[PDB]
Amino acid sequence: EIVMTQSPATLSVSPGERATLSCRASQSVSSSLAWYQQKPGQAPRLLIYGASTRAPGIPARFSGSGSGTEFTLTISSLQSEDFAVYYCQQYNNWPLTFGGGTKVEI
Amino acid sequence: EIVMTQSPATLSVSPGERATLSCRASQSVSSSLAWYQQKPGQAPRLLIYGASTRAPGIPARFSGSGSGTEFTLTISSLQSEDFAVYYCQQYNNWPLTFGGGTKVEI
Amino acid sequence: VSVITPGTNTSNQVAVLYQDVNCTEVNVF
Amino acid sequence: QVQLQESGPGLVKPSETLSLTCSVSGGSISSHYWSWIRQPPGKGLEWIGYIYYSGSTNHNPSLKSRVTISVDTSKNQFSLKLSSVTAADTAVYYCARGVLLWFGEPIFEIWGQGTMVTVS
Amino acid sequence: AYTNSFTRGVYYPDKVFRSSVLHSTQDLFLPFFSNVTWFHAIHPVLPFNDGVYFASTEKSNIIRGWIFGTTLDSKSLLIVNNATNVVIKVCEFQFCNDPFLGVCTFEYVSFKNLREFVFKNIDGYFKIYSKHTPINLVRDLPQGFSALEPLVDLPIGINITRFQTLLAAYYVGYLQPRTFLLKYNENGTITDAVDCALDPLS
Amino acid sequence: ETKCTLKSFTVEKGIYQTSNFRVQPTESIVRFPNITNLCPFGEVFNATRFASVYAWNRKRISNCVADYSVLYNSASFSTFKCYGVSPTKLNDLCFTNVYADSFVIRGDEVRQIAPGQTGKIADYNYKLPDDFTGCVIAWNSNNLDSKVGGNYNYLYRLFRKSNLKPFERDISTEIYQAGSTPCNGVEGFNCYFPLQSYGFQPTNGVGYQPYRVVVLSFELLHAPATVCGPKKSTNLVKNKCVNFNFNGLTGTGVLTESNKKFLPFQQFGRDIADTTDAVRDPQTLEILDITPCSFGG
Ligand SMILES: *[C@@H]1O[C@H](CO[C@@H]2O[C@@H](C)[C@@H](O)[C@@H](O)[C@@H]2O)[C@@H](O[C@@H]2O[C@H](CO)[C@@H](O[C@@H]3O[C@H](CO)[C@@H](O)[C@H](O)[C@@H]3O)[C@H](O)[C@H]2NC(C)=O)[C@H](O)[C@H]1NC(C)=O
Ligand SMILES: *[C@@H]1O[C@H](CO)[C@@H](O)[C@H](O)[C@H]1NC(C)=O
Repeated sequence: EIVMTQSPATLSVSPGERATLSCRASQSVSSSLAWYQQKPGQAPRLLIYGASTRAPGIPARFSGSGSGTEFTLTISSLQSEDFAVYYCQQYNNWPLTFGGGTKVEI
Repeated sequence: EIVMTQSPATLSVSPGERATLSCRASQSVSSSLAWYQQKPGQAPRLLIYGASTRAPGIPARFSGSGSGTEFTLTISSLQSEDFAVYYCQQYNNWPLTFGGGTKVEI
Repeated sequence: VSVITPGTNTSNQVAVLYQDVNCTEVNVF
Repeated sequence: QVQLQESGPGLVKPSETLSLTCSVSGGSISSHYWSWIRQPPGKGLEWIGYIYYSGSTNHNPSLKSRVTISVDTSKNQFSLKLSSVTAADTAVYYCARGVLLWFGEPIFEIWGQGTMVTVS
Repeated sequence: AYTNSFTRGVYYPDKVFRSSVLHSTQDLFLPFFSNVTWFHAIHPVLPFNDGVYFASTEKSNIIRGWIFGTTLDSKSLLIVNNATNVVIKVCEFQFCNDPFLGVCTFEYVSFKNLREFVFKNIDGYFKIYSKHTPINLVRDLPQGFSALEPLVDLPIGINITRFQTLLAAYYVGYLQPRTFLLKYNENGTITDAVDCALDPLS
Repeated sequence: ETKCTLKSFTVEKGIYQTSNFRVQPTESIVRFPNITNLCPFGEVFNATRFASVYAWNRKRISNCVADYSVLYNSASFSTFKCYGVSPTKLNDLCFTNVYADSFVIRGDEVRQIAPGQTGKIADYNYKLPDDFTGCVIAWNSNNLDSKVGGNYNYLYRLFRKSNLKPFERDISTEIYQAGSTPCNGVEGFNCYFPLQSYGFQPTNGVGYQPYRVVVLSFELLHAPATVCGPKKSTNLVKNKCVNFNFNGLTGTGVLTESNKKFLPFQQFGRDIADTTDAVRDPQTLEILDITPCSFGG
């Protein structure tokens, strides 16, 4: 069944610089991913629900692209309020999986 | 092979009233029947040669309709000169058959 | 068919003219 | 808009059933799916099942015999029961609404506040 | 007795705003100067005729409902104004021979008066127009001019061939396809209209 | 310019009119109604069961945000044809409602699902209006619909004493009369059951195999649009010559405040030449005039 991995587990970042993250699936998938934000103690938010498209309510600071092997997400002009865990997800087939997630520091 | 039956064998009728007759084929047939009139000692006449159509020379007093199971013919305003035997016929397949015929009285 | 009328400021009665047809084939004149 | 609110026990004994309940406000269970999700402390998320307005439902491939879900039209409430629980089952549980875009599996968009479960 | 409809039944055909213009349009309208039937209940079933004009004059709110159905046989649309709330429904519901109020696929729940309505449907969509006004009136129908405006449109689709009303006087009339010339004022509301079919002057 | 307008290297004293000018537009704005949910469109395509042409199934969609691009990346549809709108530009539009109709048909009858066709389907089962805008989708489902035991649940109206109205629905099943003497609720030569079963067998030639068909109708009225493509809104600017797109309607001009007393059921007004004069913004109740940018000889 589909398994998925997210790397790196932590990125050190400081305000006023861009950040990049990448998540990969064991097998080819396209237009069938989501990116979830997890602030401390909150419910997840849905930011990205496909290839290079933003859910309604998300500023253009978040964006992403990808290929079958690996997909990438960029956060431009990272701010102190962007401190969170980020989780890639796929839904192409029945065996749903979440990625390992990544912490993004202050 | 196709066999066909005509009922009833006799209808009692008197001038100035309509009459109805019906003939059925052992199997489904459509647009492939004829109605023949047989006055005493005469040759047959072709009155109806299909579904609801009159040969040239036949007054509109004769008409008919039908379904796959059974077909019907109506003679409106029956007259004394309409005394005859009526014979349904089919021609859809090689085994031609005539119906049993019906006498229509004065 | 042609409608004859005075100005609507004065009255609303009118008359009607049927051009080049016999009146029987249609007060009259 | 709609609201999701949820309730259940804080502590449970080993080797006994566990039950949770989630109720919807501001709407009805007409089209959108619902799904239960668990989050172990400091771990990746895991999906455990989903059910929709028809009562037809699908659960996580693993732990086939561990989980059941019942849905009630009255009071817009659905509940989940586990046959028994273990010290590994301590997690935050969430109920969430699911929308089916086109094909595949439905994306989760609205999430409940979550409730913690622990076993001792 | 039959009362002359005089000059009534103009309604807004489309919602596009226009002003200070004369505009010509052809649609279903109530012909001018026509004998609208007058009914009285002191001391029925009617043909739908592809829409109807209804006008009533009331005290103490006696007319609180309508039913629309091909047969009304209870084998469908129902509108009823209860004192507490106004209700609309679409159901098979059992109705008496002469239904009255002793003083499913859709639902909604929220002389001195002159209330006017038009009901008509096309292509499966059912439209209701209305107007209301205070009056002072005895044993008559007031001559005047006012224009109705759309309130609701319903995707019922079920075409209805008859109707019935549930119950201090009212009038009924039937629409015909005709062409009218509408005058718009600066404010934007219909002030006058002309009927092309009536007479040579028009 | 004067010299080249007269085709000559010398010009006599005079006044020559050779060209015109227009103020070019300087900014572009987008202003769409904000919808706060995704669209469960897959429900209509991901469903297991399917309707029968005698009782076709309809769904009404509103308050949605949907991207049609995936439908052009997918290759699972045996047929995909749209009428009255260009399929690529659907992402730039808005509608008041969307309706989905769904049923299974004999593949041979796909010819009948077009405006103005004729035949038993187009007259007794699902008559489509002659004026239409929408799209029609088909895919072969013989693998699932048909079974080794055959399948016979699906029925179509074989006979009918009249022809349906557009989008009419009629569950009445009075015994059809083909005989001189009418019989009601009786089985005889005169009258028989008006519906026929589709005999789907798994080895049937492709023309007889079942195809699932769905029809999507876009409906737009002065009632404000509730479904829109995934376009993004943008800030608003005034009293400058600017490009604009409101709710699907493009143009250029100078937006200004206005005192037009639009009524609550109205959205926009037109001039004698049948062009937009004023509009109501989809995010505020204010009413704006549009005036063309300056030009002259
Ligand atoms: C169009 O209708 C307006 C009425 O006003 C409008 O409709 C109302 C129902 C409200 O919604 C108002 O908010 C809305 O603006 C007519 O407007 C009238 O204009 C006159 C012009 O002065 C106003 O003043 C009146 O006229 C006398 C003249 O001696 C003045 O001395 C007084 O000040 C008197 O009030 C009048 O107030 C105003 N009507 C109202 C209700 O405010 C307008 O005439 C009519 N037609 C056109 C062509 O616009
Ligand atoms: C037609 O009009 C003329 C007028 O001179 C009249 O003499 C003639 O009889 C008319 N024809 C008719 C009435 O058939």
